[PDB]
Amino acid sequence: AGFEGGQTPLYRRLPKFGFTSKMAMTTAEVRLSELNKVEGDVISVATLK
Amino acid sequence: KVKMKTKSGAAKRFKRTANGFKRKQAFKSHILTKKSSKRIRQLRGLKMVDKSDEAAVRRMCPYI
Amino acid sequence: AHKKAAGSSRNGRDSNPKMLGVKIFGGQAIVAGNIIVRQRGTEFHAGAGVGMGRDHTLFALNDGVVKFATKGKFNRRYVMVEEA
RNA sequence: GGGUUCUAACUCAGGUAUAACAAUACCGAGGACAAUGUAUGGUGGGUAGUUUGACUGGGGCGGUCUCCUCCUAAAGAGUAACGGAGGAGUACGAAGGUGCGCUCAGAACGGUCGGAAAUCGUUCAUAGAGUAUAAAGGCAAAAGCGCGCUUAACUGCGAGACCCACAAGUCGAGCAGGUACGAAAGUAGGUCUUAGUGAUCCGGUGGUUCUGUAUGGAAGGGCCAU
RNA sequence: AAUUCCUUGUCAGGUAAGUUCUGACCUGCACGAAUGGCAUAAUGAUGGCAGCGCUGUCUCCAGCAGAGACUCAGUGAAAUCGAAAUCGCAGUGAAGAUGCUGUGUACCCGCGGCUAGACGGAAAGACCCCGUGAACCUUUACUACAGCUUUACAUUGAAC
RNA sequence: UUUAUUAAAAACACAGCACUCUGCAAACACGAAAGUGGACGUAUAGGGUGUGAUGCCUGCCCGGUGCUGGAAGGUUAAUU
RNA sequence: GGCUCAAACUAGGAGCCGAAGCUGCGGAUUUGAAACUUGUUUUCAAGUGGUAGGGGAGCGUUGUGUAAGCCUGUGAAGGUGUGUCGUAAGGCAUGCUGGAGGUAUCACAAGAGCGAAUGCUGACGUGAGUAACGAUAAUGCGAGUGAAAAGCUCGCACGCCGGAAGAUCAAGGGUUCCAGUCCAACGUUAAUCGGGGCUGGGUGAGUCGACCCCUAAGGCGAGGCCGAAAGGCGUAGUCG
RNA sequence: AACCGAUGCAAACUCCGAAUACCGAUGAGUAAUAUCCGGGAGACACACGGCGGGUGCUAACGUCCGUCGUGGAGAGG
RNA sequence: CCACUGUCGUUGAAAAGCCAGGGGAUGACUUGUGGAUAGGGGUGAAAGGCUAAUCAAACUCGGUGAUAGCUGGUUCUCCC
RNA sequence: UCCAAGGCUAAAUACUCCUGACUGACCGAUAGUGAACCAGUACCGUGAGGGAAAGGCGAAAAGAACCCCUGUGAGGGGAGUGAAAUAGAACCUGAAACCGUGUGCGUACAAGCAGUAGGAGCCUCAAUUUAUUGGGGUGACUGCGUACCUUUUGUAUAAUGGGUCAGCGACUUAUAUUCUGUAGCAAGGUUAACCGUUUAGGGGAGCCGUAGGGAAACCGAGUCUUAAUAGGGCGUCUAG
RNA sequence: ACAAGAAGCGAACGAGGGGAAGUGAAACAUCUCAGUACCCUUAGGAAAAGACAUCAAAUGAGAUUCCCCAAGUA
Repeated sequence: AGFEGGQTPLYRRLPKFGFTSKMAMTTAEVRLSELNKVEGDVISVATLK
Repeated sequence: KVKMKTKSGAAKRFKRTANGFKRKQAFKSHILTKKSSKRIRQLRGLKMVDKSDEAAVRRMCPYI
Repeated sequence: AHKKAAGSSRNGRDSNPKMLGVKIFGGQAIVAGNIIVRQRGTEFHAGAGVGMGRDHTLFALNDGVVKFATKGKFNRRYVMVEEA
């Protein structure tokens, strides 16, 4: 994986870009169709857990 | 346990999209005075990894 | 190497192909922006409905049918896009 | 800020005792040197680890390696040879834009120096010239040659195509903003076109609210430009 | 010339005839003075050339003796080996044929010889090339290190 | 003397010659150091290098690279 | 081979031969097509050379459950023939041999299939009854014993060594030394013989040697010095 | 030297200029088509016979291209 | 004690010998016994010689199933 | 948030020279330990070290008294034992290579991968009213026909490999991931370690799916770029 | 000059002192191999570690060790 026989591989002719965010890994997106698994009427972060 | 290793340098240049991967374009780091302003403008931004090349990207980045 | 008359004559280089020529021939349907002729100089001239690029490239300004004709007092080769 | 001296650290592979080697004591000789530890510059095939390309009518030697133009190339494209010929690794704030205006090379005739040819006048004269730069293809609406004003050698883009394994490369009407020239319709996103070029990584610089490891910053990073 | 390519240089000697030898010439491709120059008695299982003696080295081989070879009795290997009912020629053909074509010849099987072929046996060619192979060696290749050396600090102090 | 087992030689050694180093805890060598050799020696000695009895001798070049000596100037580490 | 009004050449004409081509007949198979509809059936159409390679369907072998089953001394596995069946891998049956195990069916798991790797181990071929039988110092004959004598014992003769091929040791070996007995293997042949097998015997020291006392080179080395550790060196000594 | 008139030649000459080939349109019939997406490859030493050439000597079972057929991987006559 | 020449031998009597000759043979001699130097090390009158029939880096074990874009081989059957 | 320069501290964790109990879709004598056997042996090496081969009579030795040939030998034939003695100690079974003996046919005038398609004759069995078929063996004569593997553009190739036989010998295993098939559930699916009186049951931590855009903040069927609500990029309108 | 210990051997596992190269990077030096092989010291049925001069940033938790995730993520 990552070898073309000698020409600089595609993952090295192109530049690295962007940075990883720590916030993105602790922010979860919740769908309206998943709410049937909640017990009760309150929808909070602790209740989604 | 023993897991497949991501190509950690190929993950810094390819990002998962819905139906494929995206990437930056080359020829934009240095010597930019001689390039027409169309090149500076259309070499700027995202493209999609080619259909030809995205089997390699799938083998290099198995987890994205 | 008796008669010793041989010897190096270094002329073994050439340039890459340029893929010039007619891209869309007469009577064909064409859409605006389609390149008709890639050329050096004006071997063909831009008639009605055909634009001309800085490369001397002839392209369709509007949809229709591409047509070739020799017109004018210079007997020039013209390419036109007839609205058909 | 340098030298002289001293002895007390330290040294003795010096003498006298200690059976012997060593150590110790004293005497003697040096002495803040020498020597050693850390750091540092030099030297260092003494030794180690390695590298030292490919194409190629075998290899070596020589030549070549990227780009452009012509032919080979078989009237679409493409097409090889250590096949035949040449160029490029630039230039220009005008040699770009626009508006306006103009037409060349030569030959002959006449005319001071002055001729074969300088400058002037006349008649023929679709380019036998020019086009910054090789060649090919173009060029009168001149793309050739002058003048005035200028900065479109813009910014965000771009329907649609050519070419293409990819990465790249090429052309592009139209739209928005801000202009330049023109009385205006308009033209202008560099130059008649095709060579004048080099990915990523890394590092620098001009900007930017994007991030900012408890929090506010900052460092660092990201994005845009170079 | 242990050096000289051209080259068997040229001239002299030696031989009937001498690319070698000896003497000389100097036109030293490309000698030369302690990686010593030129000689040198003696020494050398040293190199070259020339003689006497002597000879089966040879003309040109002959005879003879012993040990094998050959026969019998006893013991009993070897390498090799796809399988063989294993001929010549001229062709053909992965380009030099026992095996294919055409043709010629040839009754079956031993023994003693022989080595022209079986591209005969033996050793995955050592020559040549290739492999981003190896080793060892060299250096003003690169990068290190040992060793040697420089200075600062420490062991390390006092006075003028 | 030598390539035990295809090379015995013109190769190596050799007495002799020269240069150079070394003042003694010598230079130099083994070693990680202690400890050794050099040497229970001491510059007529010891080491390294070249040459190689003897006879006649051994010319010129210090530009390069070494080696030895010198420090006016330039540059120059750690450190501060 | 042979061929001359051809069996040559040119121009025509008519027959015929000639392939795994085409057709005829029988059978299999891939894909698609109308339906009792999963091969439930009858057909039809177009196909079915094949390396690298891709796809599909199966055979056999060892083991597990099925199986405290079923088969088997009225003969298991294996071996060796024969017949028969299937497109094949292969199945079934059975004669003989054998003498104690085997395994239907369906799943499941593999040390699951060999002709090649100058493959590995064992066995056995060819060469071939061929080369050779190990210094050219040499043997002949008469008796004896014996199953058998060129080779053993005895005898006469002959030849060889004799600064050894004779004697004494050290080293090394270890019973090979002597006798009786045997001859399978070993001895490059035979063997009654032997350094072979088997069974007994044999080596007697104050003076020969070792041990012992002493030390050389060189080791080890209370303490001692040095070194990450291991260890290196070294004095007195102690070995040698 | 030119200029006129006859007369030849040229890959890098063209006042000209096919056949084919290529790019389109329309239309029948025939055909186990074309295209796109994904799983698995193998191959990237080719050879000869034609045709058009370069190179060589219009030499080579030579070499390098284009194009077709066969072999490769194909028996049979 | 050596090893200069030749024949033989080359599946040898012998993994270096025999035979006929050859060299040194009081010396830088030959030899017995014991000891020392150990692998990038030793030793070398120097041939890269020798260091247990092994030498341009011994042998044994281990890392180790080193790696090998190379060569060889790769085992039942049928259908497309 | 916690107080270094004082010292301790069980369990859950790692392992097997071993002792016991038990187990195996582990091997079965070329396997399994190198070693089923007098094996770390023989043997090789100065040494460190390397390192084999080699199992089976029979239920019970009942292991063959005695006789005969031979050398009081080997070996055998009788007798006897035994169910079996081509189970007789080299002993269960006894394959192949390889070597003999017997019978039938062919073969000494004919040129080659040794076969194949025909085919006369002969020999031998079973039927049959008696040479007529059928089965088996042989193969005079005719046609065609240059092994196999590997590697190659291309091999009978005089290119590689194999003397033969027998036995062994090469795509595995663990985990991750992707696609396909199949099964269960299905906008949901599924637990892992663990506990467990252990293939159950529990354990929801976690993972995948259900939303994307953007470097990111952020927004979200949208989002990014932009001055732009324009244009364009990437998404949207289920099955996991 | 008197008593008590130690010595040496023997599987693996632990702790500690030293520490490669083949290999991979399709070369190779940073890097990898790997703190592995090996050498050396030494213990116990285990060893080590262990009670916060530790995390966390939530509504806070509360020594060490080991397993599944987090995650092939940062």
